Amino acid sequence: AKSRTIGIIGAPFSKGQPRGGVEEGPTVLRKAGLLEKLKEQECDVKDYGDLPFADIPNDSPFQIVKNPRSVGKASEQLAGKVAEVKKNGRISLVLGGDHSLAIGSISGHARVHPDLGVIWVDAHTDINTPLTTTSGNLHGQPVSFLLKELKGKIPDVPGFSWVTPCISAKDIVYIGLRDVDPGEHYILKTLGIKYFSMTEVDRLGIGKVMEETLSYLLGRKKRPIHLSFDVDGLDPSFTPATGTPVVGGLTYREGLYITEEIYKTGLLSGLDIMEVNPSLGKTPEEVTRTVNTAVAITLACFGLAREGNHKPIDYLN
Amino acid sequence: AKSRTIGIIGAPFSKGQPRGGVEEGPTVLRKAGLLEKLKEQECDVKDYGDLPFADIPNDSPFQIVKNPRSVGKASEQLAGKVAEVKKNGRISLVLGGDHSLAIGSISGHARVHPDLGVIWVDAHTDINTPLTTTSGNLHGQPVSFLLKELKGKIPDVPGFSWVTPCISAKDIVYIGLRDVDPGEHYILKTLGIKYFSMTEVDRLGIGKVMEETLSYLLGRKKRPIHLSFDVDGLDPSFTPATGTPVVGGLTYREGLYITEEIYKTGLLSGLDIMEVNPSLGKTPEEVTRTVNTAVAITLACFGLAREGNHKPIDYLN
Amino acid sequence: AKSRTIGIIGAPFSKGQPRGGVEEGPTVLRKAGLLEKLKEQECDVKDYGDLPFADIPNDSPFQIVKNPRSVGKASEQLAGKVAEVKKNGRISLVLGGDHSLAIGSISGHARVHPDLGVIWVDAHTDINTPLTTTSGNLHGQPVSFLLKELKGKIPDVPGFSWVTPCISAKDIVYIGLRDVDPGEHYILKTLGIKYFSMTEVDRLGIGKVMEETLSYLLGRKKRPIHLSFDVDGLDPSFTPATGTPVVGGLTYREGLYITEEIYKTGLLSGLDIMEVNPSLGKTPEEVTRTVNTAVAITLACFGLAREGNHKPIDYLN
Ligand SMILES: O=C(O)C1(CN2C[C@H](CN3CCC(CCS(=O)(=O)c4ccc(F)cc4)CC3)[C@@H](c3cccc(F)c3)C2)CCCC1
Ligand SMILES: O=C(O)C1(CN2C[C@H](CN3CCC(CCS(=O)(=O)c4ccc(F)cc4)CC3)[C@@H](c3cccc(F)c3)C2)CCCC1
Ligand SMILES: O=C(O)C1(CN2C[C@H](CN3CCC(CCS(=O)(=O)c4ccc(F)cc4)CC3)[C@@H](c3cccc(F)c3)C2)CCCC1
Ligand SMILES: [Mn+2]
Ligand SMILES: [Mn+2]
Ligand SMILES: [Mn+2]
Ligand SMILES: [Mn+2]
Ligand SMILES: [Mn+2]
Ligand SMILES: [Mn+2]
Repeated sequence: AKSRTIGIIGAPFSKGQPRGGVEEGPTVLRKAGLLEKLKEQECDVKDYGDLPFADIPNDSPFQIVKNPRSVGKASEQLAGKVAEVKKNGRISLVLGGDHSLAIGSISGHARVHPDLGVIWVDAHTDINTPLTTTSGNLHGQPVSFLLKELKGKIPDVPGFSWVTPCISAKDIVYIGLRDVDPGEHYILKTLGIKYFSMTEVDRLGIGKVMEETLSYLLGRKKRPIHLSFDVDGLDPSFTPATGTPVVGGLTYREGLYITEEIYKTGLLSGLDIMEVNPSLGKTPEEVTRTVNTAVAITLACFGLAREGNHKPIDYLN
Repeated sequence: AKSRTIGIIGAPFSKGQPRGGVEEGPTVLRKAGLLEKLKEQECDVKDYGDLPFADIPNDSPFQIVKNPRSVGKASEQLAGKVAEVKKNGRISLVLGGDHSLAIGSISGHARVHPDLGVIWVDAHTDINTPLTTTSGNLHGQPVSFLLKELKGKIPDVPGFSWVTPCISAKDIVYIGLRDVDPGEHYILKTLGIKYFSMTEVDRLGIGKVMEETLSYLLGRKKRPIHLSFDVDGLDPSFTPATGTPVVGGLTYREGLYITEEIYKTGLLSGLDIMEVNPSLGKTPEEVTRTVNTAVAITLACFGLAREGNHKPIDYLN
Repeated sequence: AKSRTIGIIGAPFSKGQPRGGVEEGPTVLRKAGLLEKLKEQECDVKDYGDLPFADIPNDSPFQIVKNPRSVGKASEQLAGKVAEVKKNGRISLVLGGDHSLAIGSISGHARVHPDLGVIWVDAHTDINTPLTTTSGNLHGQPVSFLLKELKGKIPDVPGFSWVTPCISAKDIVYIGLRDVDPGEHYILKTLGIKYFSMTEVDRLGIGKVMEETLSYLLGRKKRPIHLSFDVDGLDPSFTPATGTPVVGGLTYREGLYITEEIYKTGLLSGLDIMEVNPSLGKTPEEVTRTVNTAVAITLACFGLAREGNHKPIDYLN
């Protein structure tokens, strides 16, 4: 099946944020048995390995924006890799690494399918511009670089001249929001982006959130879907080993519902599994808990259903 | 009152599964004061005691199916006892013991009430046949022995000759499914059984789940309800002292919501409280958490309401 | 804005209940940065300080009712301070303290705004009379002293002659009930008070619960809202440092949802944050979790939103 044909890209990159260890995300996700578990689920899985992100020593800040040439290059190289996987007729599965890699993931995916819709699962909007940012971390800015409506608001940042905005504000849905910067909230409301913060999930229930998200993106016409999943989207009781955890997040069941509903569309075309940082567990079990939840979210993206699964064979004879 | 008139049956049996200690379930539920608490809730309680299960020597497996004669005999004795309690106009309350016992519990109940409707609360379907099973554990096959649609599809297993299928595929509703084998999923779809897996619970909310469940079974006219409750139906954060725990289960709130709604119909006729394993707590608190939850569940089946309860007197006088 | 104009009142009182330490509630809430966080959120914060509760020796019990004179005087003092805060055009914010103080807080609020409607967030109804109580603790009786319908059912208790019932049975909505005494349940049902016990919250979801509460209180016409928040309304996994924790409570997310919806009406006029007991946390982390949750609850009442907030300036300019 097209929805079960995968191209794995490891992107061990941490310089979009300050905490070391997120670069081990591809390693810990593979060691958890992701490839084997995917193959046991009737998936055709090709592993493109981990991208080498050669050191860029001498990468001074652009204003408060840290490591820009390193972040820019990593995303530029990932865009080329994602485009190759997309050309090979596979669902690009990016194992991060920090969320700044979404710049490259979505840009690369958009080169092959320019009509893609984005579902962004995260505690954060990640829509700061290099000028609205207060943390100066590029993993909090990927969405600003990608939006057509923000053209003329993105300054000339070293390492990013290759970027052209590919998604319109109307082609993205956020799910999970609970830690939005003032500057980010201004952008979000002014651009009229469709979002379901934790308030909307509490109000509507995840059932209605998915119904509305999939109608908003696919109601006009069936188009490819890019799911960009930041593990901090789930509550820290499920994915504690992450850089910026925020209280009162999506439950384990809610994360599974999102991905089960996205799978069922048969339109998943690109997936990012980001922000798993195995050096940030408070204990060894918090790390295994984080990686297992990330694996479980991923398997549901490729067909694993809680109601059960069977092959097209007669089990009674 | 009929809905508060009970016959307690201890069923200290474990040989339907490989983990020892589930036979101690009737002991710890009794120790927690289940009987006294029910009597304090205006219930008429008659205790039929704990069934003696004789150790069957040379109980050789049937193909990969472990302990067949032991599981078949325990269910045979339990069917006779449930039928006796049912004949005395009481709600049979089986304290397990592993879920293979539901063969005896439901068969016995159907001998007095053949028009009964089953509600199965569990992470599992337990509908494997001796031929579709992969674990070979009989606590994962009771539904197959009971279904009229699977007559001719169940082999002649030693100890099960007394079994007569007593329920149709249309007479059962599952709630809480999240760990269903491919053969079980195939049976579940091909027979068109009604189920609310964790996916349906997330989509609908337990309110709509219970509305639809009760309308599906009762819509035609009032009929007896058999609730077969496996504590692993609830999330391991509420019932960790169980043999087969599965992540992402029904919350403590949802478990209470199911049972409070069933009580309200006034049609509860048979109840199974299964799979409590006090030797499977990682800490003594995990055992008490499990036992207290299983008691709360049972109390709600017989009238205990979170909004409160009052004796029919004037409290303001 | 008026919905962001606050009058802080500390109420270090514990004699409404038998567990020491709840008088330290205004201290830890202050130490947590409450005032500073409200100011950061564009709030006009005036601190009216901590009320002085003078010791009353030889305060013999009325029948089984403990410390009556102490409770009576504390509420009497609070009523005058809340009435003063209300006349100065500010939302009253009472930092508790045990819930008996609600007598004082609501009576004082009603002196300036008689048409007020109450939303009572708690696991308990706190509607026992001095005659129906079984514990003898006045923190479980505030609602009965405030109700016009129970006028004639409240005996003459030492310290309470100043009390005039200011609310009808129709002007109050309960949210979170799950430990109601038989006497309270009789009161709740006979007076026909509107309530959302955990059962109703499970049935409908917090979204519908809030739509239902507000339509019931504000339907007829716009009126001032008094939110009396007992931290034990939320589950003990979120607010463990409380005197009367009850399992299966409101989630952290439901807590925030209730308060975000109350803020949006723009009609909040009185608030009580009660039963924070920093001496009851099993660990230092259990105290900080209860405190941080209580602080988060308070900020949402004054406009802190999970989708984000921004100032009326152009962030892109
Ligand atoms: O642009 C970005 O970088 C992002 C947006 N961030 C938001 C952050 C503000 N935000 C306030 C609330 C805080 C409390 C969260 S909590 O859930 O109460 C908690 C507390 C302690 C704990 F151990 C665990 C959890 C968490 C931090 C803010 C920032 C962070 C750091 C320097 C700074 F000047 C500005 C910008 C997008 C990409 C990542 C972050
Ligand atoms: O028929 C049966 O026996 C039943 C059905 N199936 C289920 C089981 C497959 N099933 C996958 C998911 C596993 C749980 C994953 S987890 O939730 O992440 C987890 C992990 C570790 C932990 F400590 C706690 C929780 C539990 C195992 C399958 C089986 C079990 C054993 C031998 C075997 F060859 C085949 C049988 C019906 C009655 C009971 C079981
Ligand atoms: O009026 C009042 O004072 C209030 C009403 N209370 C109710 C209390 C009965 N109530 C039953 C359910 C119990 C089980 C709760 S549990 O979640 O299972 C639990 C168990 C153990 C644990 F460590 C923590 C939590 C907790 C106690 C009852 C009482 C308390 C004390 C003497 C007495 F004779 C009668 C009156 C209103 C204001 C506060 C209390
Ligand atoms: Mn994030
Ligand atoms: Mn992110
Ligand atoms: Mn079972
Ligand atoms: Mn089970
Ligand atoms: Mn209270
Ligand atoms: Mn309370």
